[PDB]
Amino acid sequence: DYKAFDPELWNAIDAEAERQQNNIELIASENVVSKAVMAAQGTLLTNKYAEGYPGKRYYGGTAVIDVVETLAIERAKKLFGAKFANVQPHSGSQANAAVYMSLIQPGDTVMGMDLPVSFSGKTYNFVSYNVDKESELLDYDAILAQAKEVRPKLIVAGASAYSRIIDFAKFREIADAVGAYLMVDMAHIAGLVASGHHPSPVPYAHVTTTTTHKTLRGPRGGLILTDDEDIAKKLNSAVFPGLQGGPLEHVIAAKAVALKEALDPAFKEYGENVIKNAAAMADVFNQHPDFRVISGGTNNHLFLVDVTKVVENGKVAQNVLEEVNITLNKNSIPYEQLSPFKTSGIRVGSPAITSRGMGEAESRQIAEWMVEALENHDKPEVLERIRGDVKVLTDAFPLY
Amino acid sequence: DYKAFDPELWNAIDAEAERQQNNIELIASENVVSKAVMAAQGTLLTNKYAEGYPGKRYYGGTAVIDVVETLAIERAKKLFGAKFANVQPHSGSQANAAVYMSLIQPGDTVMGMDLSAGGHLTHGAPVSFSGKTYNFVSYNVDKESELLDYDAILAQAKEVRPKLIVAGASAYSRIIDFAKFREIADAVGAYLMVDMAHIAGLVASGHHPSPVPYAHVTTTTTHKTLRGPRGGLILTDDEDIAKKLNSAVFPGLQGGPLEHVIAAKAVALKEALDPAFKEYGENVIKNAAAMADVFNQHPDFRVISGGTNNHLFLVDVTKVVENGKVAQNVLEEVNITLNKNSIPYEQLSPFKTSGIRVGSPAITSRGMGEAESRQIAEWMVEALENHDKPEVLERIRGDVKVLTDAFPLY
Ligand SMILES: C[As](C)(=O)[O-]
Ligand SMILES: C[As](C)(=O)[O-]
Ligand code: NA
Repeated sequence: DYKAFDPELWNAIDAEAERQQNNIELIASENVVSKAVMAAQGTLLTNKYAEGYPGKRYYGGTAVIDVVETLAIERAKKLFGAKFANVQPHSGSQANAAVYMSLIQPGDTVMGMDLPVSFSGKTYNFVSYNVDKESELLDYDAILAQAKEVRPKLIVAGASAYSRIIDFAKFREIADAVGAYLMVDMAHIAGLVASGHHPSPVPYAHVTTTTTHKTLRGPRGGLILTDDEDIAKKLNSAVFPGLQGGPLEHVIAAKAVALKEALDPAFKEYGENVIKNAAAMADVFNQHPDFRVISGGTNNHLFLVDVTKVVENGKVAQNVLEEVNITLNKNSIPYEQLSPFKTSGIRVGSPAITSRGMGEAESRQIAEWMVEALENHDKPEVLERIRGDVKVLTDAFPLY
Repeated sequence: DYKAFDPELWNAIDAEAERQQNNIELIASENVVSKAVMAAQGTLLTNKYAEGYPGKRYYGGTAVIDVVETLAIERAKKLFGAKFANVQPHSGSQANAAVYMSLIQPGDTVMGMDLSAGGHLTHGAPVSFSGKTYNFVSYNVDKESELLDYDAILAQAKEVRPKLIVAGASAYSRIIDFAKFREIADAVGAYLMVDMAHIAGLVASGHHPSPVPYAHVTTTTTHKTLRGPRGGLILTDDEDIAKKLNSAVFPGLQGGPLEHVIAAKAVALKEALDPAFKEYGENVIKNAAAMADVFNQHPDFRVISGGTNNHLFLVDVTKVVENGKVAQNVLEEVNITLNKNSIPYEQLSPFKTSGIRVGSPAITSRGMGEAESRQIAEWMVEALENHDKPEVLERIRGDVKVLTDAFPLY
């Protein structure tokens, strides 16, 4: 009965389990992990610190830990079709940083989308590309022309708010045309890569990185993939001892569990439902005349909506929707005119509601509420009614 | 019944539980966390991503997370007597990075306790646009006493002119005088940082003088002697420094924090505020000193500095086996894990070393007392004396099993 020793803490945990149950989570980077992933991170593997890699540990006592890590490695390789995997990065940003350390020098130019900078932002010269102004799509010819001016040593593809399929073969063609490495950060789409709904970057990127959380639905953490053995060896040294000490083996256990879950046929259905639910919500905004969806829609788990014909800015929209138990985030839109603190947009995502079992009917309802709530932002008695309706829905879809 | 879905992973967890049961853990940085700490880490807090600090988050949905994180902050402040605490650093190396970014500039000179007197091993040093990190200049212990000589450290600091002096060690066995370190830093115009990661649990238990009133910034891991989850913590009494630290940690180094791990930090911090934690710290101190005594008395082994006042010590094994690496492999044959380790003025190559490092926290957390600790060190002596005799190693291994069986891990 450990909970009796510390009630303030353990009651706050029940309060969060309750809050999550009454919230509609549309933050596009969020998800809902399995009990098995949680339990894996809650094991006594946290007691064992195991510097180095399997079969090449500094300290002894690591034969079992080597089995666990090898499982995560093999499942990652299998799931994403790569020859080399490193499951030790503590986060997606550590994973990226290792790639920078292994391929380019301090001071080199890196081009990336809509700026994957994190703590590396002062070590390298990051230069941003985004989308064409009219189509709001990637324009590979403009990106090539930009890369010919800037001459990056490394190009990064991947973004946290682009709704459309990325053509990784074209990124690699661009990279090869100016002699740059390609890295892809698939953090946001990794689960859709794993489900088959997004084309894989693995055959085209020199190195691919990802978080294990987000669409892949695992624990917080990183992963790096490559087909090139000389690069693998640099990556492994950059992660340890370059950036990190010993790995979090209990989190690696949880990566294993999540990777197995993503190898299951059922994960393909989840990814289909993610695609469908996002599409359904985007359709509600597309139909309405006072909301515009960026690029006109989505082929992935998210979209951006320009809300400025109905409320002043994306920050206001986020606050209003919090009133009705719906969380999401404000988000700059392409060629954003407003202030980075205000923005003209919101970003809406489907993975978390999909993981609690909601389908297209529910998704469409949720977006009706959003429209309604936003249209009546100044009418607290309306907000309260939507809130009541939201509660009926959350009650019908238990979180665990 | 999730384990039925993945027996290969879940059978491996069971095997590691049993392996820990059968092992005597003497790695000085290891410990055994409570069931509550593990459970906390294994909560649904992992689903909530909350950039910013409590009451100042970017996204909504963060009211309960704020309570959890404020609990950790308040407990850390209360346990360590600090005016400001940041519990978001994902690791001890990050907490250290934040400190460097907040107080000094790339290329500045930093004096720190060398990698063998008993010093750390800097992972993730932040890198400038021109490729500079910091000019690390190390100080040592005195060659004859193997103690810190504060006059020689002052004299060095006057020649070298560091901007930052770092104190704290992964292998020094004696009490550090943090007031003197502060005095030396003030004398040459440097900041003092203390990385208390190894001794934090002893700081918390009253058994090691606190650095907190003397360091401009104190860092630690939440694991090791403090016996919590993997992660970091930064303490300061200066509000202007606190503000820089907080920005360096987020968005400078990290995104959003690991709120489930922060929950586990709150758990551990409360365990450590408990009066029983002071008994744990006493036992830690006693168990280490009992092991060191076996080595002191034996004529073919020498304890660095002649003994210990904390959780660990080093032994020169070179009269008995060729190097610390051999010693480490030999002991593994008997179900005892420790690490090789350089000793002050080490003559052997860093991959061999003259020494082993032994620690008491993990045996203490299993309930072992002085008699057990003494028995363990006699076994090590014997194992090492008979390194080339597998029948003797086998027999010691069988006696280790009787002990481990009598002191269940969980
Ligand atoms: C800034 As994010 C982790 O919500 O894409
Ligand atoms: C570098 As260590 C965590 O074994 O003292
Ligand atoms: Na529309």
